Amino acid sequence: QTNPYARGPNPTAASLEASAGPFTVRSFTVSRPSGYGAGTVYYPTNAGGTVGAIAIVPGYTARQSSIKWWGPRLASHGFVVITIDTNSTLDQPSSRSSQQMAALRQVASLNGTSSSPIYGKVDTARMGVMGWSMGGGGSLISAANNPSLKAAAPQAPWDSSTNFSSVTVPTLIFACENDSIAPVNSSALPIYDSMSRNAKQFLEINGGSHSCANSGNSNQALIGKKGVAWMKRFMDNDTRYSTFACENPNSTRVSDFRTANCS
Repeated sequence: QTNPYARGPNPTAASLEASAGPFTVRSFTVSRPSGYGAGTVYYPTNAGGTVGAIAIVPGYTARQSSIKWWGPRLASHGFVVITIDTNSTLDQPSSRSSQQMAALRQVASLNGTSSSPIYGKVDTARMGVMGWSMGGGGSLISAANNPSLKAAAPQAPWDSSTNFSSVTVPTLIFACENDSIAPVNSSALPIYDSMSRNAKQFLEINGGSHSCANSGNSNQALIGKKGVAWMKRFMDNDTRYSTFACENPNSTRVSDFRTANCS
C-alpha cells in the first residue's frame, strides 16, 4: 500500500536545488571515535520515522572541512551523515575504506545508546558511502567488499587499480573535467567503464578542478540535487525520485554524462 521508507513531501526541481531541504538539522562531535580519527554527525530532528546512514571520507592531506557541506544538505532531506577525519592525513585508500566502515559501525551502536542524540533515529540495515579522491577510492573498495551497502557516490575518485567489475552497489561518480590530480581519462572513466553488474552514472562537471565538488563549490544546486536524489532513490527505494536520479540534466554545467542499468 505504501513505501515504509518514504519521507517528506513530494520533491520538485526547485526544492532539490535549494540550500536546505524540509527537515531541521542538528549535529554533534563524536566523543570517542572507534577506529578512525574524528567525526561529526548530522541528523534530522523531525523526519517522521527512521532514516538510513551515510559515511563520508576526504582525500590525501585533507580534513572534514573539504566535504562538510554534504552533512546539512543530505541530513535535511532525511539521512544521518557522519563526516570523518582519518587516523593520519597520509592514509591510503585501503585504510580509508577500513575507517569509513568503522564510522558506519559506530553510528549503528549510537542508535542503541539512550544518551545519544540519534537514539532510535537510524535504520541500520540501510547504509551508503561517499568520499573525495583517495576517499572516493575508499568508497568503491567499501562497496566492492560489502555488497549489502545500498548506494555509493564518490567524487573525483582515485585508486591504485581501476578494475571494479565486482561492484554490484548503485554507484554515482562525480568527476571534474580539468582534474590534474586524478585525471578523468586515467581514473574516473576507466573505473566507471569497469563496472558491468550495477546501476551506474557518470557526471563530469564542466571546467572543474580537482575540488569541483567540495565545500564552497559553485555547482551546489546541481551536485546537491543529483546526490540527494540518488541516495533517495536507492537507499529509500523512493520512486518519486526515479526521474531526478536517472535523467540527463541537459545542463550547460555538465560536459559529459553517461548512465546504465538505471530504470
